[PDB]
Amino acid sequence: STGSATTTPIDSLDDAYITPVQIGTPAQTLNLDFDTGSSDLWVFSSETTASEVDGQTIYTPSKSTTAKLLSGATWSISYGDGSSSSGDVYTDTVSVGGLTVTGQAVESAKKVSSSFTEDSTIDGLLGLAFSTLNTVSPTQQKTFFDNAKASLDSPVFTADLGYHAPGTYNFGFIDTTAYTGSITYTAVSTKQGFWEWTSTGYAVGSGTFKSTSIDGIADTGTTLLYLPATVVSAYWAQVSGAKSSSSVGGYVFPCSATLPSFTFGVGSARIVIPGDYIDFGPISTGSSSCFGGIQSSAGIGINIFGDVALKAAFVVFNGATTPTLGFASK
Repeated sequence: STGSATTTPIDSLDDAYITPVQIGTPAQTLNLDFDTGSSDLWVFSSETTASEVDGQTIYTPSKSTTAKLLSGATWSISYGDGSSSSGDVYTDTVSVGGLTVTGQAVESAKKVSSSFTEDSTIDGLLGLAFSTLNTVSPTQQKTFFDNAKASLDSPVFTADLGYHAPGTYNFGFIDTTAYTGSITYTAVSTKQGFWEWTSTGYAVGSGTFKSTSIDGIADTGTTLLYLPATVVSAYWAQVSGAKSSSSVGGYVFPCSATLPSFTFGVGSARIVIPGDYIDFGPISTGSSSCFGGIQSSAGIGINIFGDVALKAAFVVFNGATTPTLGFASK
């Protein structure tokens, strides 16, 4: 089998991407944030504290003839950005772009933190990291990809995120028309439960390539590119007036600037992030200080190849017996 679904930016800055997901019988369609940095499929629901729902579409398990309470199971998760959610668990039928899994764990939120409530466009998350990170207790549950894998034509999914435009998540096949040149594959460590790999270096604009190993995660659920402070300083030094602001929480730059590109290495291959991808707009409405899309990972404890990086590439998440990652230009 295969599946194919369009993923759409939630706003004009590409702050995140939503993909429609069918849950239950009859189908209840929710728009979920596909997150290769976590491993829980959770949704706003009929059980969510009423004051914590503000415009989201909810899953109502009592209206699904295929929903079954997973007795005794609870979940609770906290994300790198400080947000969190928790609740109980059902199993139900879940389909993405024509690909169907029966008996998928659907984690129903009883509580969500403020940033989720405040974002009316995201109805929940669909985790695509390794199932070892799944938070369900006392019986850990599998991700949608893990449940689907054996049935897929090839044990892979691909992320093709757009810049200020829709893109595609495919399951079970590689669309050879969606990229240019060849796909360069690189090793993955699953020891922390992430799609963790090592970039071979970087360049700033038309500058010379610096060969250096940068360990990090391919994370569709993180907006920006978080890299070591040395790398980030070298980038922003090429933008007149750019500076790190403690009060804002990162590098800012004059909105009047033209940003240079940023290149990252994948083996001997190179992915170029155009400068415009690195502009995240005014820090507050009407400001002429703009927020940068490349930020320091210092104090996160890990480098993160988030959407800013991933959207410049066609990315293969290869779930073969030994997982690997593939990157192509597009």
